[PDB]
Amino acid sequence: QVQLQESGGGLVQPGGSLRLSCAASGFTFSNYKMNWVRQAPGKGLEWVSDISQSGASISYTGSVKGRFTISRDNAKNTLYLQMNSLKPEDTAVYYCARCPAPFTRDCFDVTSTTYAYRGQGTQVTVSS
Amino acid sequence: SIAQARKLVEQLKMEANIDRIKVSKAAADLMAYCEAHAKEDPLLTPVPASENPFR
Amino acid sequence: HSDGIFTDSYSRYRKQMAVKKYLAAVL
Amino acid sequence: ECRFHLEIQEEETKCAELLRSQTEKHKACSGVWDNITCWRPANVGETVTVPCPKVFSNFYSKAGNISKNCTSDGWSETFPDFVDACGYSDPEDESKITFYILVKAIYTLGYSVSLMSLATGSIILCLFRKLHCTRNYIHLNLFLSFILRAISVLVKDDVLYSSSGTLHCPDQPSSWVGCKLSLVFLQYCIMANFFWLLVEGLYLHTLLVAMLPPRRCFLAYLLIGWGLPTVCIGAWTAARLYLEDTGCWDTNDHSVPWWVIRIPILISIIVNFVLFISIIRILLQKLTSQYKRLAKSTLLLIPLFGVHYMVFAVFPISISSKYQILFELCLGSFQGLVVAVLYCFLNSEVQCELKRKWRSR
Amino acid sequence: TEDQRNEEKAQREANKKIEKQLQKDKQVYRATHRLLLLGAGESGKNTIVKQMRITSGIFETKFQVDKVNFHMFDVGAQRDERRKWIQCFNDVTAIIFVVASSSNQTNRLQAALKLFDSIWNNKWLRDTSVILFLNKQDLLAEKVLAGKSKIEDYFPEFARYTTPEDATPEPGEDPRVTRAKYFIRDEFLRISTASGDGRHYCYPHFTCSVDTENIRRVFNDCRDIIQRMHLRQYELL
Amino acid sequence: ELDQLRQEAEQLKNQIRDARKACADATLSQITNNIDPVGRIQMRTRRTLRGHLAKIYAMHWGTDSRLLVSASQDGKLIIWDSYTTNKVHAIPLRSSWVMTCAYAPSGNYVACGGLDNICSIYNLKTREGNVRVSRELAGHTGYLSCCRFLDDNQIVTSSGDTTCALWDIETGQQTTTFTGHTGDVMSLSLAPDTRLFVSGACDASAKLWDVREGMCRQTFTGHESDINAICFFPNGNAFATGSDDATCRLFDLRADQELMTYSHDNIICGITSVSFSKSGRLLLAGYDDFNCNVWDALKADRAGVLAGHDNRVSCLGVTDDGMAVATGSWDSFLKIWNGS
Repeated sequence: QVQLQESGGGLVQPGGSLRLSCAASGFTFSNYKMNWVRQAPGKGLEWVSDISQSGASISYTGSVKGRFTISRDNAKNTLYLQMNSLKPEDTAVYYCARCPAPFTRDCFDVTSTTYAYRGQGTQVTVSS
Repeated sequence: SIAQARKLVEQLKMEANIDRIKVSKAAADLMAYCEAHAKEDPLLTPVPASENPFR
Repeated sequence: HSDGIFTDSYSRYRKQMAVKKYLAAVL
Repeated sequence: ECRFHLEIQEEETKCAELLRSQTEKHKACSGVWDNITCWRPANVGETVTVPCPKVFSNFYSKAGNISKNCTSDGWSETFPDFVDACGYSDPEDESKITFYILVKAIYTLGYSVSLMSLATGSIILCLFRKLHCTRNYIHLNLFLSFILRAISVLVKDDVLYSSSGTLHCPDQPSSWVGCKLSLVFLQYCIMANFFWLLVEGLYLHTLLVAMLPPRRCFLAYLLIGWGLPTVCIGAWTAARLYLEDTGCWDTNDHSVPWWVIRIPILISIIVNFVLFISIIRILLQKLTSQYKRLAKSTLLLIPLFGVHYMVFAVFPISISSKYQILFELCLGSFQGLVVAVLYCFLNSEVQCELKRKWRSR
Repeated sequence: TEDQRNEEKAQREANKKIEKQLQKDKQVYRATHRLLLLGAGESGKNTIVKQMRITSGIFETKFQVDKVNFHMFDVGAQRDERRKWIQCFNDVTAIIFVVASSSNQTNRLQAALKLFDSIWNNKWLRDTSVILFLNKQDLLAEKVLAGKSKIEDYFPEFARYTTPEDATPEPGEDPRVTRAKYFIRDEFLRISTASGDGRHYCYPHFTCSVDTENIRRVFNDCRDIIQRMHLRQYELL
Repeated sequence: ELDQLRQEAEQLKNQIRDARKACADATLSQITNNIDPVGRIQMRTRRTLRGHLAKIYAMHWGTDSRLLVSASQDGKLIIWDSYTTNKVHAIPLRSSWVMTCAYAPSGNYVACGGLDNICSIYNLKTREGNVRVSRELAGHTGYLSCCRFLDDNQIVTSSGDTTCALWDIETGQQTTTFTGHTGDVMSLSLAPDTRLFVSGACDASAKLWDVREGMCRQTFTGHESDINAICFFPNGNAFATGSDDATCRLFDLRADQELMTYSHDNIICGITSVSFSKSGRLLLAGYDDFNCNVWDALKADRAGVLAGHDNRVSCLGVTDDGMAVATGSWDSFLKIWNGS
């Protein structure tokens, strides 16, 4: 059974650093590209960043790049998201999402309402 | 929501209350069916061309 | 075309050789 | 063989044999067979001046005549020398023969190898059912036109310039009709090849310009490929049967039969060059919005259209026609091989199909 | 064999009739271009198709330009799970991808960029060309001249961007407007040209969703696609 | 409220998987060591059916193992005669984007459906002499991916709206609706007794339904990507399924657990169609690397390859008597294959 469990999150002060971890099971980690998406309160699902099979190719959404970093550990089958220097507009539920099929580069569906290969998510809040 | 979660929970409870059969018995059943109908399988043992309708 | 040009030229040359041999024989 | 001179010499010998058969009154200078003329007996005190024989008309550097004085004892000697009056005057011609032979070898090889390619190329487009598109049908017809051209050239060379026989060359007309049909086959094959080179460019231009091609286009192409030469060839035959039935139709003397076959070929060459320019314009427009790709595509498209014939079609005939022969006949005898290599062997689709067939077995 | 000759003859005649009708259908089929209209609900896709015209899971539009038939299909009552039914459109002449140049709910331009990246790199759509409609140009015009927007922040590399030399601005246009336009166009072309390989091509256009030139843009781009396909069959490209 | 409910659903799942682990003590591969391999399976193309313009996307054999229907994306539903290669019918479809074929077991009707979300039922007996749309079942909100006749009067359909539905052609109404999947439902297979059917979905799960009462009985989760094809074993106690993770799997209903995985290291392409031989010893799987291949269901090693297609194999079907295998492909060609 394919499942993705997200850990971390919580409430942190603006400008602080917080770490998100993603433990995967039920599929081969290496041959799947994966990514981080998020849902703001009252908004829709939006794509944050993605990392390829080997971790060589990385991309971020514009409002994030320069702040967050991602890395995958195929030995531990775990995805990471480092969120240093947070901003008040980063409060959202973060979902670790998986690519639909292996050995692909298009990787259509991530930010859908009822996507299957997606985790439950962790709430990240920044306030003072 | 609550409705979807409770539907999933009751479906899982239905899944729990089902009978149990050993996988060895299932494997034996599959093997027995395969060996019983082996001679009636044209793809396993090709039929002579006299009664092959795709000659 | 070039095939016709070559054929015509070669036929004329062969006739030249034949007539030259004949004229050498008679004279 | 080109032994019509022997036949006409025998005719002119029977001229003297028959016209002097009667014997009614012996003259001072009785008719004899000498100086290759039908001498007529003449009485005392007459001078017989006759033109040099028309049989050697092509062989004269001057319009001269031979004069003889008639005497009671007979004709003593010809005052003007034949070599001096109407001689060959060709001292350097003895070394041209090798050149002809050399050329006759080279293009022969060309046609040979071209044949050995085109034929097998044809079966690759015939055996495999995936390759049954209109473009490959046009390519197949072009290959067949090349094959016919090579076969006709080889047959003409065998008929006219052979050495296997004794070269007796009988006067019976069946051989003459045979070699005339050989030359007609040559002309038809050459013109059909030119028209299929035209049809290739016509189809490519229609694909690139018409956003939807006509449904019954290929049929029309077939006519242009094969029906159009026939009519022209027929016209040529009529001319050869009316204006100059001189001998075997391997020599062009009268201008009308030469132009009858020269005009359609020149028109096809010009139109193909225009279509080539248009296609290169379209390709440049697409490549601009690299120049090595454009050059490679132009060089790849040159053999399929036969645009090298444009080099000598517009150039005036002032280089003794030896350079035109050496370029066109010799080099372009390999055009069939080049076309087969480019559009049947290095074609990616047919190569992948051949790989699939090879791995299947 | 007396009772089976007649039925075999009847089958042969029926097959001949079917083959004649199928030849007619093939002639009809090969003369029309199928287009897939794709986009979001907040773009000008519906307005564009309504101008072109002037429950069901698929919507159909027939329009004829220069005696050439065009058969454009719009996605109807379908979910946002395009994984499986996108493969039905791998043999169309083009996918007209309409994107609203305005980045509000969220960064919808980023979602459109991700969708274009997915379409471009799909193994079944790798031979299908995309006609890109950078729709809603008037919103760009009256949004970047309003003083503040969400493009300089949501795309940090826009600050260090200069207008391309080959740009062709419309007369009487602020340089900021054309800078933003060509920045978005280059954002799409960055991922378009990264994996093209000559199999398929992208045709960006600045559209406004209300004009008579969009149908002509589609016609010209389809002509270019067909010509490039023909030139590829001859290994001239 | 939701946190505790999720935390107890997860321990229900843990109990289920513990029961599965208790069931699994002997593997099917180990118990099949005593049997002999089937050897190399050589199959040859006997017929090639031409006539479709665009890609063939679905296909279905008739009960007489002679006639077969096939759907093409150009909008054609062609009924062939496989013995003589003659075309029996050439039904033109209202919507070109067809994705499924069904052939009524009695042979009187043929079904189709696709991106129009409509299941069209065509009468083939033609009391007036022409094939006409007998019915148009509407009510799905996704797209029709599969449909199979229970009989002349009933049909079960699979939709992209994450739902299956059992209809009544006489009244044209959804007699019952099967829900519970998460992703698109891509295929369905009817049990031989027509009392249960399995469906594979885009959530990487297969699901078994009882037709007459209408609720899920068992859920099978062994695949890691979306399921494209599913088929029952001949005796109805097991079923095979293929997915985009380049693996086929066999599940047993009574054991309620995956039994065997058919995969190779050199295959990285998805599996589009799955079928079983007459005895169930051979499992034929169509791949989108342009060719089919034949596994043996008991040894999990490839026994043959069906390589004749120039594009991806979309559909695959074995006759009721097991004499021939039809393969359809995106190259618009239909091929009949038989043993030597």
